[PDB]
Amino acid sequence: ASEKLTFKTDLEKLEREKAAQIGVAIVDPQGEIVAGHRMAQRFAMCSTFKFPLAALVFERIDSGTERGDRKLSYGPDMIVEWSPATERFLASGHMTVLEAAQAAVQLSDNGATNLLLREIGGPAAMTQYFRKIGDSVSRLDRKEPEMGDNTPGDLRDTTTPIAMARTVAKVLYGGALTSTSTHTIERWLIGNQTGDATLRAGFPKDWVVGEKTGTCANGGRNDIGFFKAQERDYAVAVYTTAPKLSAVERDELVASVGQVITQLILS
Repeated sequence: ASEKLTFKTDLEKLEREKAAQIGVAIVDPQGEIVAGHRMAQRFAMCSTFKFPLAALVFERIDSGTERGDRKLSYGPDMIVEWSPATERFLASGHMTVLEAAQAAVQLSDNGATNLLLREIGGPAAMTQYFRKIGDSVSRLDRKEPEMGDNTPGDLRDTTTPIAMARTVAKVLYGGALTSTSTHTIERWLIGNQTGDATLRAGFPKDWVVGEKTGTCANGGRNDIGFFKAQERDYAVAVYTTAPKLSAVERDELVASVGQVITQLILS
């Protein structure tokens, strides 16, 4: 109880001093709440939804409705802001399902994300997957980049910290995917290339952590994933809104949230 008070108080100090809102949920492998803050406030998902998108892809591979080596052809029309891998593979004319999903997860490649959306049936199909795994809250309404517009008050393209943390737990620990697909997506999250300065920078160096970042217009900076501490597994979702901070300061904010989480877990 005193440790939960310290957690709440320390997040609220960051919120006040940074003029920010911090949504956090930490859950155990079964989705039981360890701690949280603003945990049922809706926040724009930004690129965090690309982890659930990859889970959907793996579920279709597991079920036989998709193949990982299927070649997805495209032209320059599919290049959107921040498409590093899609741009490199453009001359060849395609990316495979698995190349696109790995680029979506580990580089946050937006063109690769839209290529997968085209293949799985668009935002409506992403939202149906959330519902299938018991998430009645998360919703994808648009493709990249407009799904990240983060207009104040807009419920499109949002989740809550608690819904998303429980979705992470279901995918990683709840048997949603084969052991093969679960291990592959977990290793992708550990090897994510875009999270070195966000949540994992605030965790002890010996914790196994994997995560997916997001950045939205209007000050959105998010990080969702899993960590293993003291032989316990956790799923975590952090959504923040800090319109007046710089990009680097928002990275520091999420890392500070990681430190506050660490202090709770250690205590």
